Amino acid sequence: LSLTADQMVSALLDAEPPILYSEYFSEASMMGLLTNLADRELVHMINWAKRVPGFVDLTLHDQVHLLECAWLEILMIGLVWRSMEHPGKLLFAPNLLLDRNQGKCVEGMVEIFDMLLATSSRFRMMNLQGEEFVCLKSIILLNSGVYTKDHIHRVLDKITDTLIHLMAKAGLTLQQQHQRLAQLLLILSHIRHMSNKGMEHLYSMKCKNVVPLSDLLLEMLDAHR
Amino acid sequence: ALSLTADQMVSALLDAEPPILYSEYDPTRPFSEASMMGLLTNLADRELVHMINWAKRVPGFVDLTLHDQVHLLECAWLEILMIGLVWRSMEHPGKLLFAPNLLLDRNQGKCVEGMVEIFDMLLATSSRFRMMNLQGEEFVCLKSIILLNSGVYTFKDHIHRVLDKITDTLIHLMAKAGLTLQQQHQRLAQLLLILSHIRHMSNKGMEHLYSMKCKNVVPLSDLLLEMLDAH
Amino acid sequence: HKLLHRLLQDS
Amino acid sequence: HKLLHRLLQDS
Ligand SMILES: C[C@]12CC[C@@H]3c4ccc(O)cc4CC[C@H]3[C@@H]1CC[C@@H]2O
Ligand SMILES: C[C@]12CC[C@@H]3c4ccc(O)cc4CC[C@H]3[C@@H]1CC[C@@H]2O
Repeated sequence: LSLTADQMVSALLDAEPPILYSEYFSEASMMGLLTNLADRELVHMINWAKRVPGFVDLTLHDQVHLLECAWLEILMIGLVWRSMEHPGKLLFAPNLLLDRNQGKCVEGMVEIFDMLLATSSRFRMMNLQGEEFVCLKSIILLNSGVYTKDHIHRVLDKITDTLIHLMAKAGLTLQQQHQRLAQLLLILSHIRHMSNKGMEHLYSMKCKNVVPLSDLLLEMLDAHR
Repeated sequence: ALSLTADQMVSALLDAEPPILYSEYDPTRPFSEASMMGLLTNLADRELVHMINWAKRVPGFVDLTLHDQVHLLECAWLEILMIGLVWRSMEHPGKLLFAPNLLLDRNQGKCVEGMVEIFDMLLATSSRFRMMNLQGEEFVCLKSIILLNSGVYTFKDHIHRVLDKITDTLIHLMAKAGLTLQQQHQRLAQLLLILSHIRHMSNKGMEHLYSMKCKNVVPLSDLLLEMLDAH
Repeated sequence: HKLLHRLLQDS
Repeated sequence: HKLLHRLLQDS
């Protein structure tokens, strides 16, 4: 709002949720672990959202809408970030580092694993920075449900300013700044795609009683159909 | 190719633009779910033929292997149909101009089960375009970005260089239009974030079309069957 | 009320 | 090959 670029970055960095652990595999047990983790992460996600500058200035109705829309995108970009320095693997948790082929343990999962791994590869290629990552995650929260207004578009502009500030600080030329900004935002289209796909997969797992899902996770899934 | 200046890029894309096609709308009868789906998919099929030939004129596209050309179009085709629709509809608040003889509002969308939700998203995007005062030159840049980007992380550098050139071109357009330096990066971001929404709409639309197929509501062309199958 | 709605206010 | 693969070659 009246934050400076560095203030915005520090605030987003401070607001970061913790990295959670799993338990120290059939379809049922892997889906169990992943959905148990997701549920626990969601509780921290809600707290993080309240610390994204501008978010609590929104109505409760809007806060609910944005989180219900964005939650899987947000879990996924977190996963991809965690996984960046682990080529070919997904670091769901520090004690749950899954190779690409372990995705085959759940029907329909390997295709989603491949999309996530490709995203992690793309971040690695771009040398995505932590400060850029937290900007992107906030943009996902504020953007993904916003057409379904002006104060939010102002906050979104401020985060764009913050990304550009980071790139200028890194020594990028004007041309390089705009190109990199575009590269980063285009990855959000891919994160949306993966979330759409992941949502259908979870739904399908829900229908099959493959796995007990928490009330919270059921309500978050439910918002999408 | 990578050699194009910004003005050459804009001119290439404007030249490559497909025509606005007409639908087979029959005003002698009311709609049914089946006939409305028939109209929309008949239209899509004919637009797809123009889309294939348009894609070949997008800088860098025909240099790709035929397999990669197939992949990019299979991934982006409904996004591309939708951004075209939203663009056509900008100066028609509350309506979707599928064709000059097929201008539908959300109440007509209710004629197809599950469709009004998608109509509402498309109308909202059209409103967003309107409020932003999206320019034709920006629109053709965005549409080419969708073609090259949507399938690119299903597989590279070549595509990324063309994508960077389109970014340069968008900034050039905004600068030429008198936007301040800060306004340029803010608007670049606003435009590109709408591509997230267009992806979302395409995914919902793809699931809807699949449902229609799977309920034998409408016969689909071989092309649409295979496009739909790719997903 | 969904869980979310409360949690969003819980201090 | 897919229909599109052929259709892409018509010049
Ligand atoms: C939602 C799924 C389970 C939970 C998974 C998860 C769980 C935790 C996390 O941090 C990220 C992700 C992303 C992929 C998600 C999966 C994709 C499909 C599956 O149903
Ligand atoms: C794919 C659908 C049929 C074809 C429709 C169409 C048809 C032509 C066109 O130019 C755009 C669109 C977007 C909405 C599409 C619809 C969304 C759901 C429906 O099944």
